[PDB]
Amino acid sequence: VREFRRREQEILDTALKLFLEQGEDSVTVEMIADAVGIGKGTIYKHFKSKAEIYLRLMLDYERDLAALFHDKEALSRAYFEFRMRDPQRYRLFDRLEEKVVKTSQVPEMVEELHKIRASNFERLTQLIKERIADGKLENVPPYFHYCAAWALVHGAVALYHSPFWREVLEDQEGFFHFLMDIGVRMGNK
Amino acid sequence: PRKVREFRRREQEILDTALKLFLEQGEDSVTVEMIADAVGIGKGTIYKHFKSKAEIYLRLMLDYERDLAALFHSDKEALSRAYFEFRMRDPQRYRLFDRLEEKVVKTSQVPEMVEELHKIRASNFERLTQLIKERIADGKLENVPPYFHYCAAWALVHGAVALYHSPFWREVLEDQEGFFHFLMDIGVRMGNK
Repeated sequence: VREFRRREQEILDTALKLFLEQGEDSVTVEMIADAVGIGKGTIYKHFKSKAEIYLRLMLDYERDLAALFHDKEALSRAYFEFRMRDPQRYRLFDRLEEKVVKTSQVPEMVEELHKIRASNFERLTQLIKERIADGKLENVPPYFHYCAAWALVHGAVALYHSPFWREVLEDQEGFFHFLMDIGVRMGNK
Repeated sequence: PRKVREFRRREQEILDTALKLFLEQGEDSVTVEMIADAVGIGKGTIYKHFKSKAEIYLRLMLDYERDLAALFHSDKEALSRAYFEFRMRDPQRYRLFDRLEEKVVKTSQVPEMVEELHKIRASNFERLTQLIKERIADGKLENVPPYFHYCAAWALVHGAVALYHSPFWREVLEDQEGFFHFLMDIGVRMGNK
């Protein structure tokens, strides 16, 4: 069971690494096995298909997001750090929405992904409502704040893919904490 | 002089009509012939203004860069508010200009206008960063590298445009003028000391 659980996480970790390096469409299950160091059938014990790996990566991501919500200012900062690190993975998951999530592939896992996304959406909304009630955020509809947070994250991901970022902007790590601070502070009363 | 006034007024009608057809049907579907027929003019006439669609594309982008330049030639807090209003007005044109960057700017089409475009963009970059530096010096913005504020402003605009295009988000936000102003506030206030 140790063998199973430890190897499984290594599958997922290698699979994501290959996806971001080479494009998810070019990466087969064959290739993930070679990189981990196991054979083909050893993988099928874990994931019946690459779509199962796709959904498991997204499911694990939503569960890490859920575990964040279990002080509110520190929480809001951690939420922006979580969303904004690994921009390449974020962009991979958006492609997966059209390619796998909006299809009949692995329906059991897709059903489970919708459910935890809806509960995570309600968790963020509840944080917003609490920070309005504390006087931290401006008293506007909570979806003003939710959409503003979606926009900052989405624009930040595009920024990290932009030729200006790659080549002109120097202190990228200092910038990162600057943008997280911006997220915590936007909409402040 | 009347002849110059009328030739220009027609030129603007062609550009206003072209942009409207681009945003309505997708820019690849729209031909110079469709633009000329919509304005009510012939083939040869529209050729007097633009030899090709790609010239219209680049003119639309140049005119946007010239609008941005005029904005900086106007207090700085009001200016920062006007900058974000200018950038977040017409989200559909922003997304068109993003497709045009790959389709016409980063190619060998209309090389004289593209060269022009990069020079005015360089000037607009300097003008925006100058505004940031003056707001830092006036104690409005945190004293961090000016390119931090520039990139934050780039991210907010880009995501706000994406917001307006996602089908999930148009329904969650019923109040579109109210939200836009909340977003305006956010832009002016972000990076504040």
